[PDB]
Amino acid sequence: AEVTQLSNGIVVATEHNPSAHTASVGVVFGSGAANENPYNNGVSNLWKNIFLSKENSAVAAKEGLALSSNISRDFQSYIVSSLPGSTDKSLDFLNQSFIQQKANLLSSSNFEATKKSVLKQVQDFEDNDHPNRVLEHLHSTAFQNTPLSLPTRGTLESLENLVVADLESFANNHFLNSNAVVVGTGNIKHEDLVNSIESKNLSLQTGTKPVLKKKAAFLGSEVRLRDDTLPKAWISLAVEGEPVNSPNYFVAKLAAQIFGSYNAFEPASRLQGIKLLDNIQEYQLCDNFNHFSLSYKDSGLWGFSTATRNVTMIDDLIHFTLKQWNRLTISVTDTEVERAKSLLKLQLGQLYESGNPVNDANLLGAEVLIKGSKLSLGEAFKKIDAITVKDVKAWAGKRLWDQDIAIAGTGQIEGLLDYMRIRSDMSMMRW
Amino acid sequence: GPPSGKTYMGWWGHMGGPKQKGITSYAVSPYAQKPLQGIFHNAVFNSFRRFKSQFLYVLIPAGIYWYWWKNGNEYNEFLYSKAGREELERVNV
Repeated sequence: AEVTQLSNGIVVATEHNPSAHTASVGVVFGSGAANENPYNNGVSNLWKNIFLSKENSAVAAKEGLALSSNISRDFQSYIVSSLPGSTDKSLDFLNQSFIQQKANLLSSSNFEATKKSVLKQVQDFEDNDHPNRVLEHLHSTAFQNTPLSLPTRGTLESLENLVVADLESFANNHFLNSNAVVVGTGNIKHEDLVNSIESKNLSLQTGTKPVLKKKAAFLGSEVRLRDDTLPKAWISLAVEGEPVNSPNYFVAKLAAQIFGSYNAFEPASRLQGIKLLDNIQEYQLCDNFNHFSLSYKDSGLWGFSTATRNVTMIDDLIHFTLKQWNRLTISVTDTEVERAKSLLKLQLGQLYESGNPVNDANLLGAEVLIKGSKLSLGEAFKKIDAITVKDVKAWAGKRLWDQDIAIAGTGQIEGLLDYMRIRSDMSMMRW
Repeated sequence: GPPSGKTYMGWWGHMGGPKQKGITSYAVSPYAQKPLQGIFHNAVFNSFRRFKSQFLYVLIPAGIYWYWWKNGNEYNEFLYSKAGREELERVNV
């Protein structure tokens, strides 16, 4: 439970844990899909793919190292996992790929083979992963003509028109030192890693800063991807949520826990202490749903996603769900809040403390890049337990009550009513 | 309930139309839109167009009938004046 972070020439962040069996090392840059353009959209995802290319991956496999990368909206990460003893050989492969081979990975035979793979990759996503496809379009319409609208995997049209030069241009503008953080998770000590880093000098493009842009903004709107050939309807609906480092960061996440997630086929899920379940189970309004409180640097999204085969009652699904959310402003109970606290801790714990260091790296990296530090799991619980019904009400009355929404859906959505009908349900009539 | 006869309209979720695929729609909340005042400068010269194509279908039949009406009326006025009492006896019975 130690969050150590020091700065020499580069900012080093680590979180050591005795028993772990393995150690993960990697660099996390403060720029992701939110930094791209509509035309070079997908460059970051492309970088990730060559970094994991058969060539670069085989070089690490001989050495007994495993590679992992993750492209997000606000950040980007390249991670190498190793045994606690080879904590130095991971750094050799890291530097060898970001300075030495930052020209060998970009060969005309490797690039074309990779491009052909991310194309079949992004295509497969759009053709079959409907729930994530819908969630991606939700960001697209909610944050249209703004940084958060760009999809992480990039679009097919911007991808196929991408060249080696675009990779370089992005790398020379974002893979900078002032826009990076070296992260180490597993079991290795902070002093053990910082020494191996401060050993090898050479700045390489120091003092250089990444380009600036315009602030992200939420726009109440919708995108309907109707497709009657699909056997279900997948929808996602949300309001402007909370950005990371917001006073209500936790109040929002708790609010989403109150309604939680559901799976009609799992006996135990049908028994949860969620009032909404009394309404949706009678006629089986859906196969599943899940609420979320997505947070990013400039903004976020609070809402839910759902999947259903009850195509003639989608209006009841949306109506009952929105009536429940109305409650947060006027009648949420003490016990609902308390149930949420307990469940929020359990989920927040299971995330922050998993038996996998690669997840730890992403969580640590993403946090330190935005606030310059990481809030300890024990510190979070103190904030969570401090939330009162009055807090949730004040939050809901500002973020949910009579506020614009963003909608996205695909499949048999003929039954999903017009925007104004959904929007009207964001409140209730009163004397 | 009792069996219902087949019609050409269903209800939400089974309207009776053909299977739709490939069409994507977009919309923006009326709340986020420019309050009603922009229906000018951009929406004024464009208007009045949906009557420039139609006025002939209305005007010509109208003209034909107004003329026919005016003519018969003026003729009746003549017939019942002094000058036309001669013609009146002729065309009357």
